[PDB]
Amino acid sequence: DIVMSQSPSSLAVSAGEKVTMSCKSSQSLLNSRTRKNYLAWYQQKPGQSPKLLIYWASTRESGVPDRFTGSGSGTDFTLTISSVQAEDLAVYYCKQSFYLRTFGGGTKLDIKRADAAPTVSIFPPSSEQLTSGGASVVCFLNNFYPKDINVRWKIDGSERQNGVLNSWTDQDSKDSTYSMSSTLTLTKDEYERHNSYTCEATHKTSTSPIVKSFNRNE
Amino acid sequence: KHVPGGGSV
Amino acid sequence: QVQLQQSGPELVKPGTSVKMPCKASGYIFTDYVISWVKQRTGQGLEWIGEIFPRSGSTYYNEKFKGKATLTADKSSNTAYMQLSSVTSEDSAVYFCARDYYGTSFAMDYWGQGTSVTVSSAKTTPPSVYPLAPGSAAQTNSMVTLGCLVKGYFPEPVTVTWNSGSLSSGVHTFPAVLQSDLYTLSSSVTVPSSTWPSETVTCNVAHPASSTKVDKKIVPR
Repeated sequence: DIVMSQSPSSLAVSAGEKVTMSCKSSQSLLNSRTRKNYLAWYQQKPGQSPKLLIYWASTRESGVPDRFTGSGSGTDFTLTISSVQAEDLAVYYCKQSFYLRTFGGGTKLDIKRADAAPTVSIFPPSSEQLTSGGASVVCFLNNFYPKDINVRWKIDGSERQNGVLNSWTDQDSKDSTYSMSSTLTLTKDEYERHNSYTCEATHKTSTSPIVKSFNRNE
Repeated sequence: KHVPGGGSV
Repeated sequence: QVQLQQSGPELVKPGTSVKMPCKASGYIFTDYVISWVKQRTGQGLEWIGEIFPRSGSTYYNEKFKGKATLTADKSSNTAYMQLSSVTSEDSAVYFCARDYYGTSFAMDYWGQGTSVTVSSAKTTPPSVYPLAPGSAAQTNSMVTLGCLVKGYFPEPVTVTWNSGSLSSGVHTFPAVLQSDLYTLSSSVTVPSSTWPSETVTCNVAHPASSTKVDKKIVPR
C-alpha cells in the first residue's frame, strides 16, 4: 500500500546523450536489518514483456549494460542511462517490494535523430477484395522522422476525407524512424466510378508534398 | 514463513 | 535457462471465468514466488498478487481481491490465475514473473503474457489480401510489397514474411478497431532484383480462431 510516482512521464534525447529519470515512493523502502532499499527498475520495449534491469536500488542484474545505473534511497530513486543508444527506446518502470509490490506509472523514452523524409508507396485494391465487394487502397509512408506527418487522399483531383484509417508504428530501434500506414476503404461500386487515386504526404522535410498515384485503367 | 515483501527480512 | 510459459490469446464472454497457466522450468519452482501483473492496452503494469508455490500462500493487490485467484500445481511446476466474472475492465495482457523472494525481491524472468479480450463480439478470422504494385516501375532498385489483413476479431494476429526468413525491411502496423473488427497491414521492402524472381509470401496467424493463412505476392 505504497504509492509510486515516476517523472517525467515522457522523454526525448539523441543517441549518445545522458538521461535521468526519477521515481518516488509514498514510504521509505529501506529495511534496517538488510540495509537494502527494495526498489527495482524494469525496461519494457514494444511487443515485449518487461525485463528487470536493477534491484536493491543500485545492483545491476546480469546481462544489463553498465550504462544503466540505479541510485537513490528512502523514497527517492533515479535511473540514469549514460550514453543512450537507439536500442534503449522503451518505457521504464520502477517498482517497490518493501511491502507487497507497486509499479510506478512508467517513463517513456523516445529517441531524437536527424529529420528524414518518408518513402511513400501506393497500392491499388487486390483482385480478391474486389471479389467480395470491398476496395481498400493502401499507402505506406515508411522510415520518416519526426513522427508528425499529414496524409491527404485525392480521388480524381478531389480531396477525400472519409473511409480513411491511419496507423503509426512504434519508433524503430535500429534507425529511430517512424512509419505510417493509411488505408482508404470504399465499396467496389464507389471505387469503380473514379479513375485516379492519389495519396500525398506533407512532412517537415519539404514544403512540397510527396505524391504517389495510380489509375484504375493503368 | 512467506512474508508480504522486503520490509520484514 | 529459466523460462516461464504462458498460454495463447483468449476471448472470453463477459460474466464468465478464465483460468490461465504459467508453466515454469529451469529452476526449483518451490524456491521462488510467482507474481502476476496486468497490462491494459497502451497502459502501465499493475501488480495483481503473488503466490508461494511451496506453501500455497497468496497475497493480493486490494483491488484484485475476489477478482483474481492465484493457485499453483507443484506436480507440474505450473501457476494459474483465475479471473472471475470478467468485464471489459479485465481485457488486458497478464504476465507471470518469477519473483526472487527473500533476496532481491525482484521479478527476474517474465512470461510472454496472455492477451485476454473480454467481449461479446464474435470471433472472426481475417481475410488476407496481397498488396502488389500497379503497372509502373520507378526508383526501381527497391520495391515495396504488402499484406492487408482485414476484418478480424479479436486481437491479435501475427504476420511474418517468408516464414520469418524475410526479417529486415518489414513494417507491421498496429491494428485499428472499426465496428467490432480489426484491420491492419504489413509492408516489406526488398531489392527489385529479388522479386518477382523469388517468391514473397506473408504468413498470417490469428491465434484466437486457430487460423493461419499464407498469401503469395504475385505481380499485377
